[PDB]
Formats: sequence, C-alpha cells, structure tokens
Amino acid sequence: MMRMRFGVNYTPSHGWFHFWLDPDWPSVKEDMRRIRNLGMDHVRVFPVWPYLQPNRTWINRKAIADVRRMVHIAGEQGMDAYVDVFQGHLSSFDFLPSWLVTWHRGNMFEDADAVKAEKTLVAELYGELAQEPAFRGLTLGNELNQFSDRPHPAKMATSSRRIDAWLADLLAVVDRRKHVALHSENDGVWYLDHHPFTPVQAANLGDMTTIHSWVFNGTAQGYGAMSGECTAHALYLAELSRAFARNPDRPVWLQEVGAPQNVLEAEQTPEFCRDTIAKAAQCPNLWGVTWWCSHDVDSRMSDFPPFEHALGLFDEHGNIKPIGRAFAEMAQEYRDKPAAGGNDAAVVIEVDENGNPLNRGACGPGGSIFERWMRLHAEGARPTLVTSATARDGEALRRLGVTRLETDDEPHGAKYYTAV
Amino acid sequence: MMRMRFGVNYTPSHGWFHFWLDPDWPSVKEDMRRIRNLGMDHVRVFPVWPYLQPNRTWINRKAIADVRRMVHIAGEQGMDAYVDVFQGHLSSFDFLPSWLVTWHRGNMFEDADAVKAEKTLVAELYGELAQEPAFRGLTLGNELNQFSDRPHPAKMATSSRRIDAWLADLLAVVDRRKHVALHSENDGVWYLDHHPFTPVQAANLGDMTTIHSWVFNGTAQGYGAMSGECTAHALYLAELSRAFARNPDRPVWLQEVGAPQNVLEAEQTPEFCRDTIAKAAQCPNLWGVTWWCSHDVDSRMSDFPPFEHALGLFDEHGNIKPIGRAFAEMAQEYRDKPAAGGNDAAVVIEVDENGNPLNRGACGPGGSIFERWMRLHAEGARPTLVTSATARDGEALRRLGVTRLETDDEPHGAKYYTAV
Repeated sequence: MMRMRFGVNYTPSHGWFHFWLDPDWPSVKEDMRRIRNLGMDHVRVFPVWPYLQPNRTWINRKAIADVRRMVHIAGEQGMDAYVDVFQGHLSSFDFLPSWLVTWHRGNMFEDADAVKAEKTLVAELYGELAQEPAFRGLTLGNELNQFSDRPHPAKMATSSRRIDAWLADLLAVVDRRKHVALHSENDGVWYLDHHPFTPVQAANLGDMTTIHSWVFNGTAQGYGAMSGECTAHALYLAELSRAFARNPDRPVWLQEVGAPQNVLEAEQTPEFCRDTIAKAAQCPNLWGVTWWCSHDVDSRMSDFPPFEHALGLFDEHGNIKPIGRAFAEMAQEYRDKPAAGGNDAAVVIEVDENGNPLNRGACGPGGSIFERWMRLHAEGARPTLVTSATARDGEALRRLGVTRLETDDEPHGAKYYTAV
Repeated sequence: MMRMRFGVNYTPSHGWFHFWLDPDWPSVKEDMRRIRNLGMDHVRVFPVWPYLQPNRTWINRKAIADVRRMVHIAGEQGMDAYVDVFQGHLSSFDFLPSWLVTWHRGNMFEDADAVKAEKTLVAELYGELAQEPAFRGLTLGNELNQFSDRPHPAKMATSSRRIDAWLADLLAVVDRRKHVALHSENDGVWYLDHHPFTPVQAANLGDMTTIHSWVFNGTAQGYGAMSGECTAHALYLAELSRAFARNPDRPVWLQEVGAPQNVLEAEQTPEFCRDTIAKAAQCPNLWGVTWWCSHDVDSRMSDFPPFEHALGLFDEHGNIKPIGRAFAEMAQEYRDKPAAGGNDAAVVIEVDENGNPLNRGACGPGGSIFERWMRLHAEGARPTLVTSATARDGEALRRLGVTRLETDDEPHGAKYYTAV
C-alpha cells in the first residue's frame, strides 16, 4: 500500500504557542477532532524552547509531559504526530532561553555546552515521545538556519562544515529504525549563497527533505499573485531539492505550505491551495503536504505581520474556512493516488567541489535557473533539476527519465527574492 | 507601635524562578513555613515577564493567578508579600518576552506600545493582588535600570527626563492609599555618572527608597572582605539616599542585602550579616531589611556565577544555614527596637540644577565622598550625607542633627567600582 500524507501545522486555537504556559486540554481534543474531520492523517507540533529548557541543565519535565500529552491526543483522534524540538523561531518571533541571550549570549551551533544541552533535551524528549504509538519522529527545530546568518540581528555565526557535524550529532539521538529524524531550513538554504546551511545537507542529512514553500519570498510579487510561477513554487522547490539528493528515492516532505495574504487575496486562497497541490503532486518523490496552519492566530495578539493571523484552515473561533474545504478536497483526491512518473527535461545546475551550487542565487525567484525551470514547466516538459555531475551520468538520467538537458548559459541572481 | 521589618527575597526551593513553569504548591507552603519560623514578617516575590505577558497584548491570566496564589500562601503562613512586576533581570539572566527582542527589539522605557502594555500588566496584576490581605504593594521590577545603559549588550537607551515620566506613569497604576508603589535600581543609580536613573528619582519617586547592597561591587575587593568599609556598605547607601530625599521621613528599604562568596568566605557570612545589620540600623530611616535570598540555588542549574548558588539562608535541601540563624537573631534584636536618632556630621555632595551629584562616581567604592564618609563612620561621628543645597539650610540641618559639615575638596572617582 502506497499513499501521500496530508496534515497540518498545529497552531493551538487557545493561546497559539502560548498554549504551553496554560494548557487547555479539552481545547486540544476539540482542535484535533476538527482537524481529523478534514481527513488529515498527521499534525506537526511545536513546543517552545525556553519552557522546555529554561536553564541549560534544568529540563522542565512537565513541559516534556505536555508535549507527550499533545501527541497522545492526536493519536486518540486518529492521527500521527511529528514534533519539532527547538523553537527557536515561530512566525517572526524568536524564543530563546535566557542562557543563550545578552549577558549569556551563546552560539547554539558552535558552543560545546549548548550542543551538549541540545542533545540532552532531544534525548529526554525523544525517550518520552517514543513511548507514544502516534509519534512518528522529530525535526530538530523550525527553520533554525535563520539564526545562523545575516540579516539576523543577533546571529550565531557558523560554517557549513560545522553544521554538517552539528546536524549529524543531533540526528543521531533518534533511533531511525523506529522514527524519522529530520532538519528544517527556510528557503535561504536553496536561495542564499554562502549560507552555512546547504542544499546538500537538506537533501541528504535526515530521513526526508523538508521544504517550506512561501510565495511572499518574491515569487508572487515578481510574477504576480495569479501567475503560474506562484502556484508552481512548491513543486519547484521539491524538484530543486532532488538535484542534490544522492538517494533517488528520498522522500520530499512539503512540511509547510500556506496562502499568505500579504501577497494573495483572501478570495484566491482556495484556488491557490488546489493549484499548488496539484502541481506539487507532479513530483514523483512528494511524500506529504502539511498546510501552514490549522488555526488562525487570535486577533487579540499583536506584533504579528498581519497576514499571519489569517493563515489557518479554521478561523479563530474554530470554524472551517473555504481554504480548509479545499485542502480536505485535495487530501481526498491525492492521498491514495499513484505517485507521478518520470521527468523528460532537466535544467543543469553547476556545482562546486562539495556538490552545492556555484550560484544559489540563480535558483531563487527572478534567477536564471528559476526562470528556465518555470518556462519548461509552462511548456509541459515536466522539468526537474540536476547537477552538472548528474548531467554527465547517463544511468542517473535514465533513472529520472530525463532525455533533454538545458544549461544556464548566462546566470543571474534572484532579483525578486532580494527585492523582498 | 513602631517596628523594623525583616524578610527574605524568596527564591523557590523547587525550581528557582523556573518554578513558575511547573508550580509545586506544597513546596511553597513548606518554604514559607520555614521562612516564617525564622521570625520573618514578609517576602519579596518575583514572577517572570515572558510567562506573564508572552505577547504584548496576551496576558497569561493563569500566571497572574499563580502570583496571587504565592501571595496567598505567604499570608496563610503569617507574612506580608511584596511583588516585583517585571523580571526582567535575575541573577545575571535577562528574561524578556519575545516581542521585545531581536526581530522585535524594542525599548521598554520609550516605546508607547510597550509602555501601554506594561501599564496594562501592572493594572491586571495589581487588581488581582489587591484582593489578598497579605499583599502590601509592588516594585515595578528588579533593577530595571540595568537595561538602560552600558554595558548592557542590547540596551534600551533613554534619558533621565523620560525615566521621570515612565516611573510616574507606571507608579500611578497603584492606589497608594492602600498599597506601596516602588521602583528598584542596582547601585548604578548611586555610583554611575550620566546614568538615566538618578538619585533624585530613587529617593523621591515611589513610597520608599529601595537599596540593593552588594559588596562585590569593589568594596570588599578594595578595602578587604574583613574591613569595616565592607560591613558599612549598606548603612552608607542608606545615608547616601537620604541626601536626595526631599521628605526627611522617607523610609529606606534595604530591599536586598546578601553575603556574596565571590568576595567573602563562607565561614564569615554569619558575622558579615550581623555586623552589616547592626550598622544599617544606625540609619534612623531604615524601614526594613530583606535578605538575598531565602534558598540556595539548586546545584543542578548551570551558568550562574558560582557564588549565586550559596546566597541562601537555607541550603538547596531546605535546611537552615548558619547565616539563617544569624539573620533570625538580628530580626529578634531589631524588629521592635526604637529607631536610631540623629547624625552629628555630614559629607557635602555638590549637586547640579536637578539635585543630582555633579560627580556620582565620587560616591562609589574608592571615591572621595565614599572614603570621607567611611572615615567619619570609623571615628564614630555618625555621619550622614547632604547636598550642597541642604548644607546651606540651617533648619534642615537642625532636623537631621548635623552640627559639622565636611566638603569634598579634591574629588575623585570610584576606583574600586570601575576596577570591577
């Protein structure tokens, strides 16, 4: 039996991620019941790091128990749960423990004591969550690369070689025979040159590539909210990641996709959802789609970019929105549909000695790789992306189905990403 | 009936200020019972700001209820409670809500939205705590001036005129006919030139001057841990504050005094406690002494400066330490003792047009004002400090009892404070 997973990034209706400071467990049961009734098979859930580990060597066991309870409830309501360990960063807000800031400013990637503490938290949380049948695995943390580089205003500077080791060290805490171990970056991993988190890491470390597809990154602005490029963005990132995966069967998890109203109109979000998913399903390696997010953010909360409030499938009073009905329809259409087949054409990405692009910028919105892929997509050529090494490997190309290659003869950067 | 108050800064034995993430209420009852049995009449308690107000306009009502419960338990165990609203800063750690840091970096003194949110939290917390008979009042927050100036690594720059208005605006939330309203600075208020929190504010805004006396500020280092200057430091700050109080009856609350083992030996702390209090009681305006702190910090917690762990009157297993017995003895000796009388001599501090010292640095450890006062103290002259304006006011001097004035003929700065 084969299938494509459909789920939601769970934003608790009662308190958002401030829920953890005053858990209302009946509200989680109700949230989960309504999510399940959309036809969802999983949730992604987000504990908050300063509550889990308020001192470097003081892990709050009640906070761990609360994560386990939320997982337990998802399972009672018929769904699997995936947990992100270190938040870290959510919806424009940084949540760091006090032992990593100001007078205690630290580097979560480089400092041995911080790394030991991170591993201890992963092990303690994992050891509890592994006891829940609904628990499927963990992602180290949401978009943690946003701490590692400009323009973060208090960055934790690092390097790709250090991140290779840091990722491997934390992923090794999980028994990957029983549970997935994943890591997550924002699209800087694909689009930013000299960024210490890299395409090769994203597409080879951990059990699946995670993608977070957000068309406010210049795609909607540069091509139009009602453009084909806009609805193709998630498919594009999935295919881009395949260029770098050494395992041709590696699953791609569209771990976040949302319909952001800073660039889209509310009335267009159901169609954007359907079209984005229908395009993403053209990727033979697409393992699942997890919508951002389950529930609108309470209008009483301030300082969010306004569109963040409206990203739910359910409104702030718990009632299904038109986009929720659309996502339910897509799950019904695609969860059991046979995976797509091969790809006839590929755009070639020249890579350095480590297998990463010489020019990541050309892969972002407005860039030359991006636009060549978009053109082949519009023409119906079912393009993928391959590296210059793969382009010399007839057997690898045969496995992909690729019989036509397009080179990037005059590369240029991501003019619409940088304008953002 | 007159009396001098004796109490403790309450550090919960079960989790320190991480207690609030998983309250163990039986442990608070036991902590409070043991504190009361030392002969204490009050506690100072510290909620944590990111738990009270995790979003600018999302006040966690359960966190408020937990503060009220802690106050309620203190009262059930026979004691009054004073609450600090915004922590803020505790024992080297900054606890800021995510809406004031990094991508949301804000200025808690200057930004209108932050100030409105602060006032809302004070009003909500005060409205609940006012319903508890044991609640006596609130301090805006512990040593909040540490955010306002160098060397804070992410400071919130401001000015003394703005702080005048900010303090008044927040203090006005309290009904001062029924409860005290106070503010608290570290000793930078007394010792640092050009610092936006000032002696005049400390000694005139709010109902009592709060002093936090810490001999690791250069006093023990420069004069010796076993010196008279070391044990006179709390008295000195009390008398220094009187120079700036326009109300000659204003109470001085020694709101923190501890025996820090980065500069003192463990075996000396009981004698340091007794001698410091016997000297402080020479101040006729001394209203109370609140020891820092009730309970040692659990040895399992890391990144504290090591001496912080040992500042308790009770050890980390709840058992009384020799210093706890000494503090109990001092409370028994002084709680009902008639206040001291007048002061025969005063050192004169030249002041600017606002009434603040021209040279605050000369008032710190190693400074010329500090050392002149210390010399008169050693001689038995019972010195106080007066401003240059008071030194011209025969009636004010008569009220103080002062018949001798000493001017600071060759001022110099606080060489031992700055060396720290």
